[PDB]
Amino acid sequence: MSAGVITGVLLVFLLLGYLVYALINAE
Amino acid sequence: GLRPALSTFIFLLLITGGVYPLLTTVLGQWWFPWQANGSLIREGDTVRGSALIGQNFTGNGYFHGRPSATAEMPYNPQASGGSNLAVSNPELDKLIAARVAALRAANPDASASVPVELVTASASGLDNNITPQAAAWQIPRVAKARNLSVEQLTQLIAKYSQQPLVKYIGQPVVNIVELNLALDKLDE
Amino acid sequence: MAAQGFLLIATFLLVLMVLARPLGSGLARLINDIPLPGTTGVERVLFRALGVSDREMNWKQYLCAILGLNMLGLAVLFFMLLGQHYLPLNPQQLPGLSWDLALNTAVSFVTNTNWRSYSGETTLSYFSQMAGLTVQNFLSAASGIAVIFALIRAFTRQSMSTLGNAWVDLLRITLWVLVPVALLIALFFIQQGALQNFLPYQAVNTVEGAQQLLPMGPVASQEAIKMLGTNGGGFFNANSSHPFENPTALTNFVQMLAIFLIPTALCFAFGEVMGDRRQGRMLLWAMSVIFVICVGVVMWAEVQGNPHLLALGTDSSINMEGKESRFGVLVSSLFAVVTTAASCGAVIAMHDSFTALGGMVPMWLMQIGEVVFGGVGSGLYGMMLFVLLAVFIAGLMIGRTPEYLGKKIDVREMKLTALAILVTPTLVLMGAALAMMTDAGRSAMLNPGPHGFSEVLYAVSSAANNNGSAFAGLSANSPFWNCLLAFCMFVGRFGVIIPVMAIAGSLVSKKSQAASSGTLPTHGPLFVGLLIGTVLLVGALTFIPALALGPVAEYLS
Amino acid sequence: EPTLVVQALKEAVKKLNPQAQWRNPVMFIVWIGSLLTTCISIAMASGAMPGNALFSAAISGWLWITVLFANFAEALAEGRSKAQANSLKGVKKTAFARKLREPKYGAAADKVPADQLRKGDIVLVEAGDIIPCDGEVIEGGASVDESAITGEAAPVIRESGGDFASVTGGTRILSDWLVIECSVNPGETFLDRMIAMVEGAQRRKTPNEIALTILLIALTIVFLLATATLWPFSAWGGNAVSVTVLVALLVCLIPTTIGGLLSAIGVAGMSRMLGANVIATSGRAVEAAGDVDVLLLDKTGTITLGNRQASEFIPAQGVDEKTLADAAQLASLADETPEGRSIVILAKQRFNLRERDVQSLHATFVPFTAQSRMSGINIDNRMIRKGSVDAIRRHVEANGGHFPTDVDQKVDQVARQGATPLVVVEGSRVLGVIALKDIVKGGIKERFAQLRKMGIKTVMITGDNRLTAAAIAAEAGVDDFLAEATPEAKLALIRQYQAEGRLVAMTGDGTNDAPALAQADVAVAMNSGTQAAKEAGNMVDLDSNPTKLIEVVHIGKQMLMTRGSLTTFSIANDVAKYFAIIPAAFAATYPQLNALNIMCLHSPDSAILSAVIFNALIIVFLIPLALKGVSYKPLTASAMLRRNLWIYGLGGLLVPFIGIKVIDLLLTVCGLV
Ligand SMILES: CCCCCCCC/C=C/CCCCCCCC(=O)OC[C@H](COP(=O)(O)OCCN)OC(=O)CCCCCCCCCCCCCCC
Ligand SMILES: Nc1ncnc2c1ncn2[C@@H]1O[C@H](COP(=O)(O)OP(=O)(O)CP(=O)(O)O)[C@@H](O)[C@H]1O
Ligand SMILES: [K+]
Ligand SMILES: [K+]
Ligand SMILES: [Mg+2]
Repeated sequence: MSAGVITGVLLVFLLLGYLVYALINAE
Repeated sequence: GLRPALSTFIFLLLITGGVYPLLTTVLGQWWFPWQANGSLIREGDTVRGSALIGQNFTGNGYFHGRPSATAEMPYNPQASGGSNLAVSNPELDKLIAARVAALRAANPDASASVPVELVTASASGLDNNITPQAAAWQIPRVAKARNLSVEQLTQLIAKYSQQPLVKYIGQPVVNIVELNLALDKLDE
Repeated sequence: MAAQGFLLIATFLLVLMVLARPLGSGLARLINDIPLPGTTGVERVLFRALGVSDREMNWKQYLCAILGLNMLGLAVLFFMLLGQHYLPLNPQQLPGLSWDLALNTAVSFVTNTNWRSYSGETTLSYFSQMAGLTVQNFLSAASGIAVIFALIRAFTRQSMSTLGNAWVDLLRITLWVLVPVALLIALFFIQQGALQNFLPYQAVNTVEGAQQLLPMGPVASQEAIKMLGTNGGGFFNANSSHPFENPTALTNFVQMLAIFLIPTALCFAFGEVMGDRRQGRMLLWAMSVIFVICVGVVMWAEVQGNPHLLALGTDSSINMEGKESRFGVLVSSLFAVVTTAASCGAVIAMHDSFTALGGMVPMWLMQIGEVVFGGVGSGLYGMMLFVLLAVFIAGLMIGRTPEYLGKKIDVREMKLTALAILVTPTLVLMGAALAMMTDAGRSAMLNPGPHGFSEVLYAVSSAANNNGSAFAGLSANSPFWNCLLAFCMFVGRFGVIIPVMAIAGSLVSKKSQAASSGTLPTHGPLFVGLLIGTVLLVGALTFIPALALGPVAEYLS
Repeated sequence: EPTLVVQALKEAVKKLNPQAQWRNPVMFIVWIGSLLTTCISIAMASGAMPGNALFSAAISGWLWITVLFANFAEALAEGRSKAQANSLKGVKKTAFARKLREPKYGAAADKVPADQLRKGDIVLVEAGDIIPCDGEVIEGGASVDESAITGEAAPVIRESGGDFASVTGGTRILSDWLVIECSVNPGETFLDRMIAMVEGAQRRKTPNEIALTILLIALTIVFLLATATLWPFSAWGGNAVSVTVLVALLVCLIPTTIGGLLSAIGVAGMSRMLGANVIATSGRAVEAAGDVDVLLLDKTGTITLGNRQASEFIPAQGVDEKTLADAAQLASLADETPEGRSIVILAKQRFNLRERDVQSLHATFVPFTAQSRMSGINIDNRMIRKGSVDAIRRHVEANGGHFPTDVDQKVDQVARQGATPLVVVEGSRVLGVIALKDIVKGGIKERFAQLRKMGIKTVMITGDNRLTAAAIAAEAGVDDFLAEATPEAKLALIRQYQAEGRLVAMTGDGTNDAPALAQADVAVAMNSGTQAAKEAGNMVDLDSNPTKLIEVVHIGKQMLMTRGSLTTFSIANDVAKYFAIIPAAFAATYPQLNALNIMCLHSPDSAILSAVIFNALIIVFLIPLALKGVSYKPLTASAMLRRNLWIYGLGGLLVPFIGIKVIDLLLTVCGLV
């Protein structure tokens, strides 16, 4: 669990949360 | 309203867990006791095995079955494991090569092409079945070992065979346990 | 051989439909809250004694009832497995399961996965297998069938707010559909060589003089219900390849028929309850097409077997490695596709040993979502998710609003079905990434190379999809694997049932329009092929990169 | 045009901000992928990372071009809409206004700015001047030219106290004068409604749009997980794939095609709608119009030209023509409706004797009411009425009078001729029947021939006699009709159709059909219609031809067609793009997968480049398809699905194969990679 993979997993998690939030919403 | 949820769960628990297996066991032990007890083969007070579970045969005079990758020793019902080795895994190639060499060395009067059933392990590891072709491949070995005629040995192999009702739901299989026990019978 | 394999597929499907339509009619009666002939007299008192008062429930109450039953189920099974030593019918004095194994097993059988990271002839006792796993087989199958009951009710009912009664549905299902059918199947297995007794382990003094301890137990009861309810919970390590669990090829045929029996019957009942048999026939037609093509691919792949066998001096290249002699290569291929398409999990042939393609198609039948004669209840509402999605893209293409069986599918329904379709593959992909990123998750790979990743992927995909099959080479008895798979299975089942019940709740309230000129007929080869392509494109495009590094890489190697 | 392309390109550059992209998640993922790949490019070029820098720069650049082309499609659509809004806004300008002191015509009028006009004022417009604001005409009758709002130089009559008393601001009157009253406030005029339809920042997504967007988001989540988890898998199999290639794969698999073109499809839909002389306040009604199966027409003003003119007076028995026309004229004096005006004109041309002053008669005027369906005058101990057949029958029955048999025969004959027959009764004796014939408007009958081809049924709601209704029905070529139907019956018919699960569409004009217009789901409000009707109708037609809904359906269908088709296309595209990225991304970890490359591309770098280049260029190549829509043909549901899938489902499979190969060959010839 290097810094590269930490930030990579973080970005994936953030984009997934963004997409799920946009899916639940009618923006 | 949890009264229905608890009553329903306990009722189905009692039924499915106590009456269903109790009824099944009573009817099984009433109609099919032999099969329900495991189809054991008894010669006196000692159990010689089952007519479904396969023992490990290494003698020269017995018909050999498929190898078993089951835990500590081959054909061990306690573990009931199969050789999960994949096709690409070279360990499987190593085992197949060693098994081919062993069968070829023990079967000099047979064809070089070894039946694929005897070299590859089984799924459960307790496989007591080999196709009549496989069992027929190792005829001369047993014939020379027990001084039996090749005709009556084929007829014996043919006696303890089991063919499905329809040809395409399974394969013709030979019971190795019953076959070897009958072979001992005949030798006496 | 090809002729033989085609004959086998044809006979299987033929007898399957012949048995499916009758039970489909009975299940249809249960879907419309119409008691079975001659059962009305006893239901009156049973429900009176239990408190089930035929009070209709909305989607909230119904979902909460199913969830509560499953919660209590896993709590009880968890504590039963932990306190396995302080329970009767313990012929082998064995210790209770550890916290991780107890948790994983409880979630496995409640969640209708029956994933196994144990040996049932060493680990579990007779009581756990009788009162712990068998009960959850019944109740899990009944939970799935109750969910699809309510979904079909939502499709047939007009501007309503209820979905029936969950307690009545569970009771009726488990008492008249699962108990007698499974009783019939269990007695048949016993008559063909299955094991049904409570004796201690027998000692064998083998002919050639070795000590062989034989395991006993009530295997027939659990076998009938594990195959009927598509649980796949094996009594021993070898699941359906053990001679005691599957003694003859006749029992194997009946086991495959049992796996597909209820799913097919629930399609026939779906078509009959909606008042149009064409819909049920359509749904079955699509699942049958995908199933037959998959069986053909696996059959051919396993016939092609292993090239090394022929190079090493064998009769032929036929891949017998993880097969049995009772069932041929073709039978094992058919059972692989059946158990992995129906979400049964019952493995009669070690999938780890199948050829790369042979193990690819089963893996991918789990990954697509188990929508091809899928799990008991699970398969039909998964396929209904995929139908909604197809009807959406179809009506969208033709210029009309999405309409399936006259119920318009709008925004909220779309959110729910999208989330439901995302639950499973999200679990597969995330769990496989977590396993392949931790040392404890990678160390379980028995075979190196791409096939190791294939093992990890197969395990996580089967768990998330509630199939239960596993390559069986990966060692998942570790606490990390137990917890990961338990989480994946729990979320798969319940996080898919929640949005499905929401779909039902949103659909009861709507009305159904009549068959106008423009209404796209959802029955026929056009929509059959559209549904096939929908499930296949979405299924491929989701897992191609994962499958590329696993089975495909092993095939091209 | 060149100006609108450069302008839309400038706007696309200006939309690259993340705030603008926050609202579209499909392209927002592409924006962030592009951002991290250009960040990787600058960092690795500086020397902070290993690997080739120009490859990441090229990939990230083409990803920026992807977002730029998406915003270009969106901007071009909005620009082509905004230009139409500009033209209409230019037409909105008014020179001045003249307001009178008293409501009666002939008072003193003073010059007042048009902007200063408010609700309730009474303005006069003489020949030459233009209408200052919308409203209803209260006095006078004249023919105004609505070319400023409809683009047609054909004139249209506008009379006071009737269904044709609706004036639109901006028109030009040249034949006579008119006194109107502005019942609208600044900012709510009909001309501003077109701006509300076209201007952005207030056009929310339609229900279908939101559902499709949910679908695209669902897919984006799927592919995000697939590509994001590809890194640990390949990392175990050997050297991990570069994050640049993973972002390339992500943006390729994402439905960027339809993702970028969705907004453009909606905007284009509303531009095409305005271009077809239909003002739709919201695209929701336009989309709902595609699922309409029963059309509700209005006999007068919608299927007929309107303002039927009296032709002849027919006496029944023992009644002179003079007495009949005299009574009809007297009864029509209180009827400001065009029917009464035409009756009076006919009496003028027939006799033209005497003049009428209400004071000289000392009798109150009985106004015409849709509920009474009759009008009259109350002179000294004399009650005179005039109305429809059923209405006159009810009144004569309530007064103890009977209907002559020959009266019924003549009414039946006139109704068979297709003219709305009206009957006039003096006291307790029926004088005779009036012939109120009318001209059919537009090539209606020919059009319905193909309207019915797509399953839309036509029902003409009519308050005239059975036989006259049947006659015009025949000339109209409508499916079914209604006779002696009151406003509540028209509404009841929609209640009946709407209960069966059939969207009802009402093309009507008068105030009488206003509530029925509102009740129906879809509607077409004819510009030759009242303000109450228009405000209550989702779509306002300017050509005032009943088959405008044909155009509407075409557009709505096209909109949904384009949406779903581009979806099919995009997902099909993913397959081919897999065959380009899979063997290229893992060329250094699993060389075996190189045989899985079927397109026979040149090099892994170039394969992924061709994938990204195609992903970017196929948005520009589909811009015209998104703006013009899918030219679908009138087919059945199963055949239309067959055609749409055969074209786009297979296009999305084959197009990317040939396109990726074509781009790879271009890179291979140009020697770039
Ligand atoms: C893979 C990508 C794109 C795939 C595009 C392939 C589809 C192209 C369609 C070609 C058909 C031309 C036939 C030519 C005419 C022959 C005459 C005849 O006998 O027609 C019999 C039927 C007509 O149906 P029907 O009975 O008439 O309709 C009344 C019954 N409701 O054709 C058939 O076999 C139906 C076969 C079509 C099913 C194949 C669909 C594949 C999946 C579509 C893509 C899904 C997109 C995913 C969504 C995210
Ligand atoms: N000014 C008037 N004086 C007397 N009778 C009138 C009248 N205006 C209308 N009528 C009678 O009312 C009948 C039906 O009125 P109605 O308004 O319901 O249908 P309509 O033709 O007048 C408008 P539409 O049919 O398009 O709804 C007319 O056919 C006529 O017989
Ligand atoms: K299962
Ligand atoms: K199992
Ligand atoms: Mg009108």
